[PDB]
Amino acid sequence: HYSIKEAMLFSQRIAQLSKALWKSIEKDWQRWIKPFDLNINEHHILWIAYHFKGASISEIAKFGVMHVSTAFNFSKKLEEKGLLSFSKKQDDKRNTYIELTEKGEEVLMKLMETYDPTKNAVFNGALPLRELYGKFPEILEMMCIVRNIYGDDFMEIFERAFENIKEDFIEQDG
Amino acid sequence: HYSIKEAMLFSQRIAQLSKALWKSIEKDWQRWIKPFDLNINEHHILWIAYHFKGASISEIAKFGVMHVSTAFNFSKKLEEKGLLSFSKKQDDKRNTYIELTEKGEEVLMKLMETYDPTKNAVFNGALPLRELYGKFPEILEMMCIVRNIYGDDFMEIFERAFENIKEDFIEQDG
Amino acid sequence: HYSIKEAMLFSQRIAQLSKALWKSIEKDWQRWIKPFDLNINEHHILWIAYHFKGASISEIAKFGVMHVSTAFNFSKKLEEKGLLSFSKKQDDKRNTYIELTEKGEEVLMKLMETYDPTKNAVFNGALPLRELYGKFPEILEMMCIVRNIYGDDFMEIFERAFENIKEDFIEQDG
Amino acid sequence: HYSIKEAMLFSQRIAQLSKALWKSIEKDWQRWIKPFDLNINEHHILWIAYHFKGASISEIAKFGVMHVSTAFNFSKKLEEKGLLSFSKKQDDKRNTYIELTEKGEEVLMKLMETYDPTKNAVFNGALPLRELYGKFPEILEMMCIVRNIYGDDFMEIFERAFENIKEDFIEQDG
Repeated sequence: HYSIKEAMLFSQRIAQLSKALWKSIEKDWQRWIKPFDLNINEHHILWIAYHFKGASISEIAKFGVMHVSTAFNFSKKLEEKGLLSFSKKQDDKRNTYIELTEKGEEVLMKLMETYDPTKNAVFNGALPLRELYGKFPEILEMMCIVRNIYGDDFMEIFERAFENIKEDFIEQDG
Repeated sequence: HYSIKEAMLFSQRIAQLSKALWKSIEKDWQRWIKPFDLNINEHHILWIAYHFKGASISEIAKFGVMHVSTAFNFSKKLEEKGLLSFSKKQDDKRNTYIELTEKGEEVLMKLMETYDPTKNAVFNGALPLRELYGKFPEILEMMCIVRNIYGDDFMEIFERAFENIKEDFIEQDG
Repeated sequence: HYSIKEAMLFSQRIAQLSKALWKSIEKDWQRWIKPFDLNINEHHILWIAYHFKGASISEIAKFGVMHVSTAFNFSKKLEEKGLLSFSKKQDDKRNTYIELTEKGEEVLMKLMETYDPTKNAVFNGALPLRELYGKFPEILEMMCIVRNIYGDDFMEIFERAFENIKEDFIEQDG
Repeated sequence: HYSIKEAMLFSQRIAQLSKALWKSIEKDWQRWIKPFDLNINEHHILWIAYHFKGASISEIAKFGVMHVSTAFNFSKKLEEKGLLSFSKKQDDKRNTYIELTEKGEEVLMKLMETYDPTKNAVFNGALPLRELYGKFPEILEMMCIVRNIYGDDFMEIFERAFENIKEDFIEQDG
């Protein structure tokens, strides 16, 4: 009931649009986090550690869209800075668990003190759509596919990010 | 008139959603193109060469969301396969121009003969939204930001991709 | 799992938005059809008769969002003009069926010769959203609810309207 | 730059969709308000009176999508019930102003005690889209046209309706 043509059209559409979105976010994300000598995957774990305090590196991998192997290496380089701590559970656990540090939290805070959304590209690009809608675009069409792929357990990172950001101290002036 | 809080919420929203979209497309794109020993940026140039027959590597970079330096190296490794050809313009041109080859076109065709949209993730993930809308999601909210960033000249790749795909031979059976 | 508050908010939202949409379409629809001394429900039947050539007044009621009683009276006043014809089926049929006339078709055509979308309000109001999307808004969110209510058989009027309009003679110049 | 064909397609699309939306809301709105012997335009004024305490009948007409003449007659039949009160301003005012009564407020409250969103059609029809989006559809595409027509001053009724509904007593149990 579905044409291969309309499929290829869809795929070429979203593949070009997704690469434009990640590559532009990469540039603004890296410039924001490079003054602390970190990469986007390491920072992802540092924010995942704030939003979920104690999580297996396997969960860090799922929420981080990383390989388990990849998340291990960056988490270990993060402990070796003191920005993160490691824990092992009782009984019999193969899993290795992860928490943040006061040095790690403070690094996130001084990054928050330097958050200029003006410099970020997608922010300015979404200012037109915000003025017509009254609020930032909620891109529900995209959000539906991602849940329908990664799972509802993956999507819960948005909820906990929002609620923790809602109860947040000293973002900037005021 | 805009809260820094609603900005951070937006940024964390789209940054998590964009990374999920590119990483899942990467895996399905690479598996599709790896039987020919190519990467996603090289294939991008091979499709850009079909949709725009003669283009500067600088335009290949803009449409490809690549650095000019990066597009040069992959285009040169593509000529050294015979999948692509190079040209230089008259008068005085610093620019180096690019065309496809019959070997390069045929490689795209045998990849088209192996296009199973079932294996691609975002395809199956968009089947729910297609049934409710009658047709594949057009994600216009995203498409507006990207144009408002990369430029209308960048966006013309979708038009020429659609029209060339509409006039396409032997995708699969029928 | 659902708040009565978010329900009331939704209802007050769509009830105010729907009344604004119908009342503004009423004014532009009536001004367009009043030079022929017809109402919006009568014209609806005249277009339903073009898109579905022979239909029961009960189907005219479903597609017309009219009562069966209401559709009868207007269809009868339409036959008594010669803009429409009536038929009765074989065997044993309670139903009364309906077709268009050459006088009725020509009335639709001279209305088509007078279609100025500039005067229609929603047209100009949708010009902003069309420029950002490249094409007229497809309001899929609304279209999903209506199908989920009236039925898929009701929705088929859009398909046959589009395809018949695609194969249409002398709309205006060219 | 715009086809008359794509215009007619758009108009037939939204005209059929808007009539389906108003007619279905009419039936559920009237059944909800008929036990108090009121019509949808009268109830509209009674809610406009709650959301804007003292407003000219001309503003009631704009927010109510009514004629000034029509809003006068229903407001006068509302005062003659004691559900509403009238006032005249100082200096020199042609305008006649309007406020609610305790009898009028209590009528709205006992209607709120009888609000079953299950019986309302569009509510159940929007339950599918809510489950995929996590929240009720916000139909921003429609909301943009209406603002681009009726004006931003008209749209402020949604803001004051939301904020007043957010600070509301005894909707139902809890």
